[PDB]
Amino acid sequence: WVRYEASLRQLEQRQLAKSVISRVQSELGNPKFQEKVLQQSISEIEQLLSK
Amino acid sequence: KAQPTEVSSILEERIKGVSDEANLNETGRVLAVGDGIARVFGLNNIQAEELVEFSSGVKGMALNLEPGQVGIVLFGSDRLVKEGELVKRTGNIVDVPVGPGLLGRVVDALGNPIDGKGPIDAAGRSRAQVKAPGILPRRSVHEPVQTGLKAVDALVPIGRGQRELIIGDRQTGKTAVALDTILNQKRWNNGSDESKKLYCVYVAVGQKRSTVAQLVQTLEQHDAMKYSIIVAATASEAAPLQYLAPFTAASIGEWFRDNGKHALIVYDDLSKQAVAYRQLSLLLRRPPGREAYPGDVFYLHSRLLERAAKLSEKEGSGSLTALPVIETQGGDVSAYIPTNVISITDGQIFLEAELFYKGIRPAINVGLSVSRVGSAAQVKALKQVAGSLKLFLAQYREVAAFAQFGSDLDASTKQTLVRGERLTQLLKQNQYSPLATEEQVPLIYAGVNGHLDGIELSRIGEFESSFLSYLKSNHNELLTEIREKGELSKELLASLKSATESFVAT
Amino acid sequence: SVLKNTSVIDKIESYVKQYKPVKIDASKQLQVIESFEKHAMTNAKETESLVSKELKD
Repeated sequence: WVRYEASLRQLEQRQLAKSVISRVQSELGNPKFQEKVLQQSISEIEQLLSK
Repeated sequence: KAQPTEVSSILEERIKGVSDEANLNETGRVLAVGDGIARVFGLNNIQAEELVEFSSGVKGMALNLEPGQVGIVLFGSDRLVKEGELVKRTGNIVDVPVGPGLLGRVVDALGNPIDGKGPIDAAGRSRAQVKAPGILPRRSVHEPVQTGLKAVDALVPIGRGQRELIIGDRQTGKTAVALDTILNQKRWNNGSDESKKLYCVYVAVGQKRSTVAQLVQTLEQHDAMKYSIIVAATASEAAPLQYLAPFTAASIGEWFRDNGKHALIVYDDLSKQAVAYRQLSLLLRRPPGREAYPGDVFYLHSRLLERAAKLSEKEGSGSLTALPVIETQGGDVSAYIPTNVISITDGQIFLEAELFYKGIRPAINVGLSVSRVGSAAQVKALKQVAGSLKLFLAQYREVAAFAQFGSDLDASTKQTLVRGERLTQLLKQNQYSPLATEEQVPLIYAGVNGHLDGIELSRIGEFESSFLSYLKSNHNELLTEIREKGELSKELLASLKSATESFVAT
Repeated sequence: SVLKNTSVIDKIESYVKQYKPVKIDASKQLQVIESFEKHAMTNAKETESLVSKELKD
């Protein structure tokens, strides 16, 4: 039973990773990269202004 | 796993902080990569021998800080890596996640856990190449230990910091000799005694991962993983990983012994480590040296072994005794790596090819094997009383040396031959059966006192077991004292003689 | 506890505790022991008396 539990736990992370692939595909497919570009610009501006 | 989600959030928060404080504008771009070595431009201010973090995910050490093109080997597969990917300077010399928590965990090159048990705590992450203690911070081998298997061990001890070495052919099970040696960290370590503690840390330098699984299972079943940290480097793993692995074991040994407790180590097959150094040198740009192997083979081997020592009470009187294991082809004692290492290590136990199929599961060449400290740091049972038994071991080995085709000059030589041959058929401590500091001297003492020698040679294979069990359940006080009193006194010798009479009787 | 959804650790422990006596011992030697003792003791006493008488003779 414990071994079955350990294997199912690994199956959980594997399935999470498999759905994470679709989640990543969503990020490119949705143009939230447009909503991400301004965030990238602001973060880089803050980083350069840090020092 | 909601905990996996929390771990993902924490790691991505760390990554967001890293991105916000990238501080990487002129950091290097990998110009080219191959054979686990990546030629990378830029990185204009990278401190030498500092890990470099690469975009493809696999990191690697930076060895040759050549004029301009700073050479960083890839500590991982190349199918991911590619030229031009950004190279991020980790800013730190290669350091290994080290500390007492790694117990029972199999860690990758720098210390990445590989079993699948998650994080293991750290009591310090020190660089993989530490400077060993010199003269004053060093000390003698004043505290002995047990090799577990009798394994010609009372003959040639393995004491505090005794840098012993081995040798053997392919599939010689010298690895098994190591494993049994480790298992002895259950009759002292599994108690509560730090002075008896010798917290072993095996290594896995370039072995088939199936053999790694076999080692892990044999560690768990006999309950060894409670006291052995087995750093792993797969054959499928990349060359820089295998090369750096012995340095990682050195780091773990420092993290343990430097704390002040007497610890031990046993490097895996180090011939694979040498082959890895060969790959690292002959593949990056460095011209080859003697025996077609890289020139600094001795340098690397020493920097591994020389880390092990037995510091003085000034440093806590702790020690990191080491049992580096080297491999040859055809049991070749005469080789560049073998002979050069045998100069570095202070003890040798030669495992042959014939005897490996001829007469002994141990098959340790007693005459060939030697250790540079027999008196100082030997089992006080095996010397303080049985020192004559040690000289008798040397004498009987010399006796069996001449036992090939000479005639029967007298009866003295023949008697020595028969008794010593019964002794040799006896002394092989069966695999994964470490049980020693209780009747070690008994074999030679009974042979000279004529207790076992009167038994048939073949029958000894069970006669010894019966004698041991009789000492256990019948001579329990005397046997337990020999375990604990630390010496087999003349009175204890007489009581053991009585127990020997009882064993001969029943 | 290491098995979060075993759903049988309760049942397994139940069977374990309820199987405290799988069976009993068998000390059925209560007259066989007596008869063996009687035969052995009578024979040995006859032997010892005979030996003493032989010593005297």
